[PDB]
Amino acid sequence: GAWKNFWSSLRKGFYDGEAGRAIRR
Repeated sequence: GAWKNFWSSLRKGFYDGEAGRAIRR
């Protein structure tokens, strides 16, 4: 729980880093 919360943040962060350039390509 409390440990998973941290992982949830990183995910949302990276989501706007790599996908920002290409989502499928």
